[PDB]
Amino acid sequence: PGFVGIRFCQECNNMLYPKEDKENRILLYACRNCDYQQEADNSCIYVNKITHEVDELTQIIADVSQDPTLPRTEDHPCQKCGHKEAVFFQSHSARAEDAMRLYYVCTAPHCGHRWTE
Amino acid sequence: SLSEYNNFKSMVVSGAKGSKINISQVIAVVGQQNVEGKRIPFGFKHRTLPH
Amino acid sequence: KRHIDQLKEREYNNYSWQDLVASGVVEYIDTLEEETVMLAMTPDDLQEK
Amino acid sequence: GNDLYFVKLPNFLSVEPRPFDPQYYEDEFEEEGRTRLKLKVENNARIVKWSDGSMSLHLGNEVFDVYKAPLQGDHNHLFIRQGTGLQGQAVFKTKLTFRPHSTD
Ligand SMILES: [Zn+2]
Ligand SMILES: [Zn+2]
Repeated sequence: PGFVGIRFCQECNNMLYPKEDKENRILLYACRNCDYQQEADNSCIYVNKITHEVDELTQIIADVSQDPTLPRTEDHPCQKCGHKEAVFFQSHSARAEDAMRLYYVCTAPHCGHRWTE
Repeated sequence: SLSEYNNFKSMVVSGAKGSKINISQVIAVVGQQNVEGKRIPFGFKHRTLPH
Repeated sequence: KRHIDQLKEREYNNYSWQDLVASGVVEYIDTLEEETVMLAMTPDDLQEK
Repeated sequence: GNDLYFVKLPNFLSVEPRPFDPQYYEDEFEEEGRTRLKLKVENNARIVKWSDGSMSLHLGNEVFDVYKAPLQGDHNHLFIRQGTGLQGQAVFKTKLTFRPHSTD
């Protein structure tokens, strides 16, 4: 389903807007401040997840591993590097639909592995 | 477990002052503390106290 | 115990709270910084496990 | 012989880096002026060790009780770098770690 973000006009770094080519029947991108025509390569213009399932795992950051106020368990060894010590916590994201799932970060520098079980 | 001479029981079964819940809290356990009907909220970031 | 002994002999000589702060033993934690400290209550029971 | 004798005095008790000699001393300084002349007259030193373990400073009739704080934040290797050799021929006498703070 993808997620279409912003694209910028190379000539002035202003936001591009899509426009149908009514002669050759192709999708192009345009700028209101510049006569810059460039060809689209996605064919999708707008998307919106209404249920809005989103991967909290990705927004986890390896730096949380050093948080002193976080619970620690060697009962869940790291899946990547095998280091025993893991910090675990809940999603911490508001708008979480309905969940208490745990997310684990390895307590080893430069491993920085974040995983879910 | 309260004896017949227990003075909390004498004041509860008479109905003069107190309830069996007060005996429970004084002797056995106080219980859950709620604010706005829910358990204590996460006043700090994801925890109820720094401890 | 060095700090306790030196503090017990204060007012015989001038060892005081400011020395405890300067030596790096106590710290002035505030509410907005207290959100990231992990805080015990008694060293006799809450540091062993 | 080789023992730590490091002391850190404040601004108003700055002792002379050299022994007091009549050819190196001069009269330049005068409630306002009472703390000014005390810099170069009261400030050679004998750090007395007592039975309780603490020390004190004896630079005259007044005694300043000092504490030998063992601060492990400035582990400087104090040495007598006098210029005789290549560049500051430092003699390894004692590494300064404990700072004694004197006060009235
Ligand atoms: Zn443009
Ligand atoms: Zn790991």
